[PDB]
Amino acid sequence: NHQVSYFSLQDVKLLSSPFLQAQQTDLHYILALDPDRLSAPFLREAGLTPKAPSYTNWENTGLDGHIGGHYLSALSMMYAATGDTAIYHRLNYMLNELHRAQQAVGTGFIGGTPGSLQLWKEIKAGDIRAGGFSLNGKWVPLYNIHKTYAGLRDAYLYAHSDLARQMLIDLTDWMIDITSGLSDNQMQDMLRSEHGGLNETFADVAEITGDKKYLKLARRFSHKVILDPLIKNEDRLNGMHANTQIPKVIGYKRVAEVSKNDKDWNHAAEWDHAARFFWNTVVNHRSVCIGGNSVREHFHPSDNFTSMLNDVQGPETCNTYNMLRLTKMLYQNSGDVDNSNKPDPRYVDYYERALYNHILSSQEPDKGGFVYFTPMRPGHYRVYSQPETSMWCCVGSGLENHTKYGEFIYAHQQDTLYVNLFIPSQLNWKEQGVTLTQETLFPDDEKVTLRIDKAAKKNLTLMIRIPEWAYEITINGKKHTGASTYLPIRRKWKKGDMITFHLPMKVSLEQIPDKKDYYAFLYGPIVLATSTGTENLDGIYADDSRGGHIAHGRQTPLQEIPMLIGNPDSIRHSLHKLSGSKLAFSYDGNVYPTQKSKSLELIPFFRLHNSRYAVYFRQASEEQFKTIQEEMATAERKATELANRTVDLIFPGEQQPESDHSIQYEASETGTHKDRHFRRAKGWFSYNLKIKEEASQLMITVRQEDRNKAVILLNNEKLTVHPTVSKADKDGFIRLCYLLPRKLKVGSCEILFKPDGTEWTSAVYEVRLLK
Amino acid sequence: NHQVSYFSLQDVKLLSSPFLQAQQTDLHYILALDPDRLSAPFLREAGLTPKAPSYTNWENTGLDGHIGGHYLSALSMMYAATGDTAIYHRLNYMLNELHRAQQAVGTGFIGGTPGSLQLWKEIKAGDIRAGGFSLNGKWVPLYNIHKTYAGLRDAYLYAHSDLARQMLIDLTDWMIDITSGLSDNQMQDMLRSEHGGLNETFADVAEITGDKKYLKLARRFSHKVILDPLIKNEDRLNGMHANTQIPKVIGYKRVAEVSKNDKDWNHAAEWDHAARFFWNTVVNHRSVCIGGNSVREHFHPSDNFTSMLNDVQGPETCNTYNMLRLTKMLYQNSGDVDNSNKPDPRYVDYYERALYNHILSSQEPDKGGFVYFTPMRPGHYRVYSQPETSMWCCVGSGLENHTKYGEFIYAHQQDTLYVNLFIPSQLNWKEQGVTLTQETLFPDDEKVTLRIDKAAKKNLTLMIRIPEWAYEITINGKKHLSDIQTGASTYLPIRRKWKKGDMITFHLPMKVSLEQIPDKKDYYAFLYGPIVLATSTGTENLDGIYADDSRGGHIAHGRQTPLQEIPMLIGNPDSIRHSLHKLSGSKLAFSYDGNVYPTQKSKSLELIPFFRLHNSRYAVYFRQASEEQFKTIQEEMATAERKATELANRTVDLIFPGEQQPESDHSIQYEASETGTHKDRHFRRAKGWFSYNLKIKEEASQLMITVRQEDRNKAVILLNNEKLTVHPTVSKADKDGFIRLCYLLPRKLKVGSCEILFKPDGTEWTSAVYEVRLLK
Ligand SMILES: *[C@@H]1[C@@H](N)[C@@H](CO)[C@H](O)[C@H]1O
Ligand SMILES: OC[C@H]1[C@H](O)[C@@H](O)[C@H]2N[C@@H]12
Ligand SMILES: [Zn+2]
Ligand SMILES: [Zn+2]
Repeated sequence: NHQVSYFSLQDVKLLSSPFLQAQQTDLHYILALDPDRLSAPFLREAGLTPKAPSYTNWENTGLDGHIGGHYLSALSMMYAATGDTAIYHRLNYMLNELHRAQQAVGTGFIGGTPGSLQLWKEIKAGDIRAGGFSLNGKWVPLYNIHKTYAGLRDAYLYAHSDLARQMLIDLTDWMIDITSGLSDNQMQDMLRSEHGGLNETFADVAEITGDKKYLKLARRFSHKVILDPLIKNEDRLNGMHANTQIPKVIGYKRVAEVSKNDKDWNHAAEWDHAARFFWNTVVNHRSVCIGGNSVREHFHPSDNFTSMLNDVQGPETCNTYNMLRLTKMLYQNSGDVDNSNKPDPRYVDYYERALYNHILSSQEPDKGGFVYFTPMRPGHYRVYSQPETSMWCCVGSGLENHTKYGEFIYAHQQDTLYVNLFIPSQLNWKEQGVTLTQETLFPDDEKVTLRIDKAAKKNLTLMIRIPEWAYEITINGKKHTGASTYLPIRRKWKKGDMITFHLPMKVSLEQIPDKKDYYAFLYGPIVLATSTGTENLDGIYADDSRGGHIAHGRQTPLQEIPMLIGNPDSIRHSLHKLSGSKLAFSYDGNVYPTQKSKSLELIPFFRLHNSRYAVYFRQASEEQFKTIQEEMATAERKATELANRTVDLIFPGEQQPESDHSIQYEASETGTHKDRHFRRAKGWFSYNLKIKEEASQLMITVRQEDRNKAVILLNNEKLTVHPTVSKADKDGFIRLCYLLPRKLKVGSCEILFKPDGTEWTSAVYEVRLLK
Repeated sequence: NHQVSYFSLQDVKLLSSPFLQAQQTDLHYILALDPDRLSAPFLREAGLTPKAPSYTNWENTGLDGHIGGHYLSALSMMYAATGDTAIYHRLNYMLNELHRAQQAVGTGFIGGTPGSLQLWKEIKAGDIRAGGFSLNGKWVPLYNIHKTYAGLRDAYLYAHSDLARQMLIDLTDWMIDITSGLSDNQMQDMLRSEHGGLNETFADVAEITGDKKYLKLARRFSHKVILDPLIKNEDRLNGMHANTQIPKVIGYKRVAEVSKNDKDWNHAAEWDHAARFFWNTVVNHRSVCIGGNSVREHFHPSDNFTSMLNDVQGPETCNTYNMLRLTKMLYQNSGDVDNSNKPDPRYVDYYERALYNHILSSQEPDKGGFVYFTPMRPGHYRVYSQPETSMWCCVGSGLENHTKYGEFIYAHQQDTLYVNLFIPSQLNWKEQGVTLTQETLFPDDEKVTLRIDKAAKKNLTLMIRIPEWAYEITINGKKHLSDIQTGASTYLPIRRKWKKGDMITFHLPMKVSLEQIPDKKDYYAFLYGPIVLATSTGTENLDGIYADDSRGGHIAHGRQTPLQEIPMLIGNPDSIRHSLHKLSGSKLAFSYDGNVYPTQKSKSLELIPFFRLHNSRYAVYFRQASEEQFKTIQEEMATAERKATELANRTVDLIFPGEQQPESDHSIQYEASETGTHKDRHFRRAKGWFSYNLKIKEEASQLMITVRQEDRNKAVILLNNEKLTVHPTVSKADKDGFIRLCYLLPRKLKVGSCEILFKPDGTEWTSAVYEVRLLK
């Protein structure tokens, strides 16, 4: 049939490696969560009495119920991988509690969003008030319920719960009823609010049941404004919130898989193609070396990574989790597209890069804790979640990440096995009566062995992946380019057979994709990093506060971080492998400033924890050293000085900064000009500024040619002091700097913008509070 | 300072090669033109008495003066390359005649457009009536005068005429005065009419004079509706006339070069970036293997090359000429963008591909004659211009093309020479006291030798381009292996104290590749190294292969061959690729020794370089099929494609409303009319009326009009003012909603001309008409 299939997690057992460690640490974190707290939002909205308070953080500020969704997925997948009894009891319990909630309402509805029944009543009637991250005064409710749809799906598919299947079908039938009276225009209006991968889950329900009404529902939930450009090979992603988009694209691809033999619809190949193009543009133009994307959750321009190297909010972990889910889908049928009937190993090159360097790095391996933002800025650190405090999106996906490292190691195609990832594992290839063990100390050693533990004397082809970054193969003791490919080995495999091969690894120096003067060291597919200090690791284990996912500690000026001096080729050659069982390197070349520790020590980024770090280093030629150092010593130092005086910061029109500052508005809009986001209002808009130290100054950014004006109120007191207008920057933005008449005291403070004798407010692009 | 510079044409002498042949053939064609005929439009509009009638064709049907513009450029550049005295005398004469015209009016105006003074008076006052290809009833006058601006610039920069400089400044100052009373809105409205690269030329005048007012004028003449998407990495080019857009983008890039140190404007990198993105999208998504783009002069969708493989109007030559000018600009500062101080050789990969396969193929090498359209349809031919008859845009650019093959062979950067094209040449590198000779029989042999003929004992780096499609070199007998640095295109540095008598030998390994049509339909062309190969498929019905002066004589109107009669490659692409084998002899020649249908009874299919294939029908792209799918593919081609060919071979005349050249060729008139696109097809309609003259070479029985089915607006049809009242036979609607109305005429239209006029039939608009076809 040529169909490539994936193994279930039951049939791929992880052996001793960093991936098994990560699985076991995640198991401990999953088991630390209290199911009564995660179920509490659901019971409340069903009119039942909760057994415990919900979690705080996002679980009581509008996204109540989203972690419960992920919890079902993570439980279900971890159960499939491990067979853990404690997990089993938790999953059974959680499913039954949500079942009680579903019975109490009796329509199929399950949800945690505060005032859910009121919300979905409004929507069914055609009262749809959508913003980018809001629907009828609620925080991304469609995104929220998607995690339940996905959770119940996963409980059926991975854990074999018939109860979950029935719960999922009732919940999907419920949404058919909610949307039965809405036009396509109304649907697409509603889908302007972030809605996760609802279209994926509804396509999943179509495959599970075999009923095309769910496939009709999936297409109605496919957001057209994103899809239509991607069909025509157009990247319009600049300025967009990135994690919003990737689950839609997963969705479009899934609709195409499940619609492959629908006679009444002929748009499958188009939707498939659109997803392939999306993957192409994000991976090859918008991704850093660790495999992630986005800055402050948003796609910056692909010709300008300045913000990637300057902002502490580097790639979000959810985005990579989702990019890997998309990768898995695209690889599966990649042979059908090019008509080779052979899947494309370049998808695996990316899978490996992102899994080893971003997913594996995003969990603290001993204590546990999940990362939201991984700064690519040289010399900052990343913040970890804690079980009871942190209810972020990146916790949710974090719980899922480490359950399923077995999922992409192999793939099967009739009589053919693809050996894709070099991860110690035992495979049960039941369809050919084969058991197989892969052993390797990779990435700390080059050798891989594949032992046939059991076989039924049938002719089978092992397709061994030969990566870009890597041909002698020893079969049964018998000894026997430059492109992602596969080496076929066909034998009547019997018990005791042994395939030995080596993966040659080299140092590369990989430039930031827009070709600015920044480079990271890699060894094979492993991103290396240096530890730059352990000072001011503020909130490294997060509390439950809004914005506790961000690394808010002191910003170090870039001139204090090691800068690589010379030509890239000699820089690359000056990194030297140290001896020992683990990957470790020293950079022994020209550096600025002087290194007191003699030389720079680099290790795999996935092992660098509880520390500030550089992955990308600033580079400078000897010719350009003077002017580069002047820029870093003056302009960059002052920008760091500004950040270290900053007490609070809001980016209007960016959903999480606004959500974190308790955005309220009346008759308001958001948008983009010159790659910066803004909000404005005909009515008003407001935030709560959170003030850890006393503040002397407020600093508002507008465009100079915007002739609309704004009154500013601070706790209802009108600010009448005249701003110090700065010179307009290249793109037409000016800062208004207001010396406040009294200091804002430690605590909270409302800032409100309403129009000053014009229709709109000024479009505000930044709100910053300074000492 | 690590800036890359180009050599002047005076310092790069072409040696014996196909490029020198092409230069010398173009010289003969340039000298065949009568300067009194080319100057006649200019003298007329100045109120002077011409010494001869203007040329016919486009020189008396609205674009009068456009070839005179190009003539100045071609003369100037050919003078620089050759030092030919006859060229010098022609240029001097032409400049003086246009100077007399400029003096007679005395405002700075020089132009050939009929009623020029009246036109520019209207425009200065703010009476602007712009269409896509018209301004105040005149055919692309801004495009026309651009050729004069460019011609005078070239006479200064290449030939060192101070008179041309002064004429250029007066003409630019004249346009400052014309546009001094117009708002930005009015400018941008006027720029909806095709205007060539006026913004480029005005930026050129800014650099020549050093006065920023010309740079301000250049930005005012930059069309924003095209620029603004390109700044944001958005390709919206589908449906657009392609040669209209590329000179604007050249313009935007040139404004960025000349604005590099302007403190009062900070948009240079944006405009530079927009041009780089444009180059990227056209080359990597919209270009065929010969390096060209467009079908019927327009950008089709990049996921659908069906029209590229069906239509006799393949890539236009002007587009590649212009793409190569943009390439040269982008390569020059490419090292500054990535801050490597090393220019990007992938620009050269394209330059080579387009130069060898499109530009070099577009001139008949012995007789002369320039090509307008190069069909990628399997089994058609291309039409050549003739000196006295053909005044097309592609003649104008054609005259320029072959003057300047010396321009991109090398580049220099202080102590570094880039050896980019493998073209026999003698280089005068005055800046390092070096004379150098490149000798090679490439593409017919792999060996290149570089001889140092003169040097001043300085350490200098020769950067030898190593193309994608291609490491042992030899300096003075001694062989020197270096590591194969990458599969990708790169430069090999060789640094010595070069002295007289030194010799660098290297080889360029060439392989057969099989390049698929970019949308991945089952069509492939053979290449050997960067050379596109082709097979000759016959010499039947080469109608108008040397064009007369008629409207539409640029198109290859001969009988279309059914695709089933053309060789189809049978088997998997890998085996197809391996089955092409090099024949012996000094010249590139191949036989395809694999499976072909229809079958070859006598000899294998013979493939040669497309640039040597002339006076013949050809295939570059072949249809491909597996052995499993062979039967059903042949059955499909024997019905549907055959019938489409049968229709075309019955066709006596054809018009595509809303496409500028078909309409212009059929004498478009209208009142209260609009054009536009639906489902990738162009249309015109009117509240007043619109009309054409149908040209009828043989007697015609039938008229066939295409509309959308759901358009409820209707049209009366008049043929020479007699109303056509016969009922059309309505065809079934195709997939995109289009129906053909087929009218059996009551009498045959006789051989000659005939007006067709559409006015509304009891509705506000006419029906939107997408095709008008006259059949026997
Ligand atoms: C040919 C010619 N008609 C010119 C002006 O309209 C166009 O640019 C080219 O396509
Ligand atoms: O809005 C819900 C999620 C979003 O997908 C991600 O970027 C983070 N903001 C949360
Ligand atoms: Zn997240
Ligand atoms: Zn042309």
